[PDB]
Amino acid sequence: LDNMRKAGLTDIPKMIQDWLVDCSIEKFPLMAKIYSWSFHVGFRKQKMLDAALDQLKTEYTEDVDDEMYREY
Amino acid sequence: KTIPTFEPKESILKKLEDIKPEQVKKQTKLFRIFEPRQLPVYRANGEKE
Repeated sequence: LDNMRKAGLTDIPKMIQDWLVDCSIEKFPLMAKIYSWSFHVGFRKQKMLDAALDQLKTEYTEDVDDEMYREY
Repeated sequence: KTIPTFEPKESILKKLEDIKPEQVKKQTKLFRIFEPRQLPVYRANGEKE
């Protein structure tokens, strides 16, 4: 709820912090409404190069527990 | 990039249909563990003969 305040929006975490003092299922249809309105901002389309090269970048390590892999 | 090598402990398993019979052993030379060698000899004085 501080990552949502640096992004500029201030009327959404006031709704959540007014629900955290309740923690009740009667007002949870409001919290499911906030989560569902988030996906209506549009798709996150980006370039084909920056979507692969940020996905196909990973850090492997030879110090992994090999005792757990021979059971896996 | 560097993929870490992972060799699991295994061995090959054959069915009973293809197990090769024991290839028979016949020897080519004799079993030798001793060999004659040329050595100098010294008499009772110590002088070389």
